[PDB]
Amino acid sequence: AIILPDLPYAYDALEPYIDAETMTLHHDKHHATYVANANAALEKHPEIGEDLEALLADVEKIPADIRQALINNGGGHLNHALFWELLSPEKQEPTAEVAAAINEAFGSFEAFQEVFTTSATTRFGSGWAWLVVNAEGKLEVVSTPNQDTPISDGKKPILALDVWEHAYYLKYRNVRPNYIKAFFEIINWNKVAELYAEALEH
Amino acid sequence: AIILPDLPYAYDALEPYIDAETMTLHHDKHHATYVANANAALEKHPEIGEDLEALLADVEKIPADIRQALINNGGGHLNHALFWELLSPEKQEPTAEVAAAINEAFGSFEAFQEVFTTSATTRFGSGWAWLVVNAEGKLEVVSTPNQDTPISDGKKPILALDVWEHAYYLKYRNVRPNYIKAFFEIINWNKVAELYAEALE
Ligand SMILES: [Fe+3]
Ligand SMILES: [Fe+3]
Repeated sequence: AIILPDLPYAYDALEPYIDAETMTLHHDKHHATYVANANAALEKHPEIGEDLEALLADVEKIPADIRQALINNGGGHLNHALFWELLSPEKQEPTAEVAAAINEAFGSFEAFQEVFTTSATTRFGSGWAWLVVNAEGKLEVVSTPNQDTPISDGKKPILALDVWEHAYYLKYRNVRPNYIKAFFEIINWNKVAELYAEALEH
Repeated sequence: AIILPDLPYAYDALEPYIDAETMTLHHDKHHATYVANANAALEKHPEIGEDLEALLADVEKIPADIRQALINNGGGHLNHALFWELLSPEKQEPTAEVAAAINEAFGSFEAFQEVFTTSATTRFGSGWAWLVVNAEGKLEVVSTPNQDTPISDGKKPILALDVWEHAYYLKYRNVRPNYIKAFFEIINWNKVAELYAEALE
């Protein structure tokens, strides 16, 4: 069964940039729901196993009677599990490997930050902004709706920002640009590096 | 230009069911932004006029360059303008013909409320739950994503509930069902009636 992972840090470890109340609800209610619902789907189809990264890579291969349920809830699990690991109680900067990759794709960190900020800001309705490795090993910024993940498009996420209103409304209310700015103070660049390196390996 | 309508009641008129801070943000920030973005789009195309209901009923006739922006922001304005009118600061009950139509269509009001509540809770992500009069003059519950409106599908709304998290999160947090229950205390049934009568015309 899919298990709800604990946060890597205290509920208040990302203050003042994300409030503890939001960390609490976000993890203990939202993410827990996704996990429950993902487990309900998977239990109908024990034959498919519980490797959600692999299952979500080709959604058409998921059995039709649980396909949207698994996309939405298995995707909600994957995305939030990743999100928590990508947040750091301590300030960081991109490691050399990642900074070089960013410059290769976007020219400069400032350009990347503009592009990713824009992606996060213009996502209409619920969704996520991502930095991903494509099948050629090169970086892209993309956003997705609801709990859709770029894994389903053959991409490997290295950075993820939740832009559902639940992720920011208690502190930031309508002002999602302030939330997006705040995120850049709490990125776990070392975790981005790990995911980047893993994406190149095979 | 599209004008932001004032609320029909004070910001705190729906308390304790909807908090004032939400009403204020929702109207003054969210709906205002939809209006501003809708005007920015229409200003590129003055020759199309500003009849958003007509424009959104057949979106394939809004120019392509502003089509999505007008769906999202034109639709955000129409949906929110309707929603403020559908809320009542004192307790109302269904009018007779609307009650009867609901019992014919749904069995009982309690079943209708269940159906509507299911639609509202299962709308995944952002969107709206609706009671509409379809092309046959028949009642249907449906949900839509984002700011999509059933008028784009030839359906006439008589009840609408915003289930974007901005509409409920400050008070209800994750518990969208408690917000939906609260809505049922604050429906303007008189408005529902007007809308229903117009749909059947
Ligand atoms: Fe979330
Ligand atoms: Fe709204």
